[PDB]
Amino acid sequence: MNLRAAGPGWLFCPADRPERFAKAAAAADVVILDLEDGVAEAQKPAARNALRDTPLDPERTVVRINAGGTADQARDLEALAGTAYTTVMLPKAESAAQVIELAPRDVIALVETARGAVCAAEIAAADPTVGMMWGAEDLIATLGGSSSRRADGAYRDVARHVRSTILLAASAFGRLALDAVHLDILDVEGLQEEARDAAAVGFDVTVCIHPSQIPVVRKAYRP
Amino acid sequence: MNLRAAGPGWLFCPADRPERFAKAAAAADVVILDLEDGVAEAQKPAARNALRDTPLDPERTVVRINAGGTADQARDLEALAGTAYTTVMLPKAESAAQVIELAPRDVIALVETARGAVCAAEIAAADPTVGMMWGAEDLIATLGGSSSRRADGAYRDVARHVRSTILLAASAFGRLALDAVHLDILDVEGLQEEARDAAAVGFDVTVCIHPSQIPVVRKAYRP
Amino acid sequence: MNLRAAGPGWLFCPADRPERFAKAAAAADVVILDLEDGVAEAQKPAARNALRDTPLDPERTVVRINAGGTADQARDLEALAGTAYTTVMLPKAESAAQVIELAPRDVIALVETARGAVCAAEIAAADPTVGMMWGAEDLIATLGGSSSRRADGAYRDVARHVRSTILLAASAFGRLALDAVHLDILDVEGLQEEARDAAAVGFDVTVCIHPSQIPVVRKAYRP
Ligand SMILES: O=C([O-])CC(=O)C(=O)O
Ligand SMILES: O=C([O-])CC(=O)C(=O)O
Ligand SMILES: O=C([O-])CC(=O)C(=O)O
Ligand SMILES: [Mg+2]
Ligand SMILES: [Mg+2]
Ligand SMILES: [Mg+2]
Repeated sequence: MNLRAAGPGWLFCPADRPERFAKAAAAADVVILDLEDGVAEAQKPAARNALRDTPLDPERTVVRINAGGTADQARDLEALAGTAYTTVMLPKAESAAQVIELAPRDVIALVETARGAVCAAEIAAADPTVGMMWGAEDLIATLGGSSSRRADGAYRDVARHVRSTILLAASAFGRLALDAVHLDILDVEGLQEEARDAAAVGFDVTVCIHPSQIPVVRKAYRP
Repeated sequence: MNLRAAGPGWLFCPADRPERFAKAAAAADVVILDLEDGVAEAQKPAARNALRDTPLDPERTVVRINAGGTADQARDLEALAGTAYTTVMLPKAESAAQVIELAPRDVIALVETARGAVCAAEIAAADPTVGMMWGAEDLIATLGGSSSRRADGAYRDVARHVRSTILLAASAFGRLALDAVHLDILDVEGLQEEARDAAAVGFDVTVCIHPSQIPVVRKAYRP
Repeated sequence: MNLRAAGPGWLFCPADRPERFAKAAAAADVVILDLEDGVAEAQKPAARNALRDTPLDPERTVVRINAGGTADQARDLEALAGTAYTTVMLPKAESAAQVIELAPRDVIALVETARGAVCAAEIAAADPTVGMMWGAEDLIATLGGSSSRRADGAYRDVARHVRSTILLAASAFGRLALDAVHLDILDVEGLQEEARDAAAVGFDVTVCIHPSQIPVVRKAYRP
């Protein structure tokens, strides 16, 4: 695997919508096929079938599976066996052990809980790890909070603290660093500012949830 | 103990002023009877006697004892034996061991030194721990600094870093998270902003030093 | 050694320019003779000779050597043997072991990489350590970034996170804390603000790269 060779534009795409796969792969540098919150709890088995019969370039495609310890992740690995994918994205990554149990595939840990932020280095250190990502939304939620950004749009302090935390963790161990998804899709000004900053700080990628986000991300990382 | 069931409004009240106990308990969700810097070094033995003959609901009352390794903390535990209190707040909490030696009572660790911030997770992990709190004032002081806030009123960076640090530590281990006391009592605008933010970020409590602070705190955590 | 007794004004001075040594020592509280990036890769052997025949007060002088594991650091220690200097500054300090191998001399660790920030406490804990310093420029560079400050001049978040990280690390272990060099020499307003803040937060020193920077630093730490 050499996802570092790919551009900075990564895009999420629900695994239950195989019709969009082709467009997504063509629009992004890397496509993250989602089996998690991007697919209804009743559409998962469908998304798993589509993940099989509708193949995508394993060179530029990662599969986001479900959280460690769940039944859905178990079903995800079973469905992943019938594909040529080697890299998985683990949500709510909270320990090296959750990463290790995914060996021998490559794992991008998505830190989005307090325990994960606290064990960020341990997670980035694990052998299977090839990338570190963070998410503000589940972070604030699992914290018992209700807002990741303040009035002025800027992320709250805890989220900023974590962003810097996973950047250092990922870097300290030669892992790829992925910046958080800009949830307000129509807010391209905001995305541009975060992406520019992410480029300037060392992040290698900024994940997008909408194809319209890719060109702004690719431009912010231009130079 | 179930202090989580109590409201977000916690209030400090010097143990040498038993006359105010009743008013305090009635005004706050939880009352922190203080045996530390809230009582003159010569009024401590008095505060200890008042802690005995003037009982308060052990369900909504915690006792802040003195720092680990001191003679005063020793005298505090002895005086605490003659009461129905189970939860203590430990100032200058700098290690799991300082928490552990307070077993079998429940402990809320108050991180307010560099060593404590550095060992925040170790402290939150300890078995006796049921809550994590932070304080900017002793933090800057023990750091050799002289100001916790900058011109614009906002906390300096080191303090903000620590605030986020104890929030993640406390949360990662299912502990209660208490935000720092707003020292400028008449500045309700400032308190409102910090409390709102604390509510939004996951803090479960914002400690107050004055009864007039409680209603603003309770409102900020409204929704 | 008692560098804490010295003023807050520390100044870098290339070891290949022995003519300036005298002026530098007279202008600063402590002089950091540089054998690293402050001297051309071809002028190093010259700087090493000048470090020998042109002595400076070992009480107020530290020598910045080259990174652990390099040939240049090896040549630096050999040249350092013929001098009365006891304290060295280690760039790209990334572990306790890199510090330990410099025993028995005193070491000021300069954290300026992700691994170093991640192991900040381990480094500050090492026996040889007497000081902790940080640098934004190599930090962003080694991170794969390209800018340590944002449009408004303020340091980017990752750099601010690290600054606070080495302050707590150094303090938690009774080490001296040195704030980052203000690269824009003619920007005295900016330096004044950072130095004032550093004074207020607990930093004991603010390193300068130009003699004109010392008086502003000394004034910011006045009170
Ligand atoms: O589902 C999404 O689109 C994004 C998501 O879960 C996350 O960032 O954690
Ligand atoms: O004494 C007080 O009122 C508050 C205090 O010590 C602290 O926050 O650490
Ligand atoms: O060379 C200089 O002048 C400053 C430097 O390397 C650093 O701060 O790391
Ligand atoms: Mg998520
Ligand atoms: Mg205190
Ligand atoms: Mg450098």
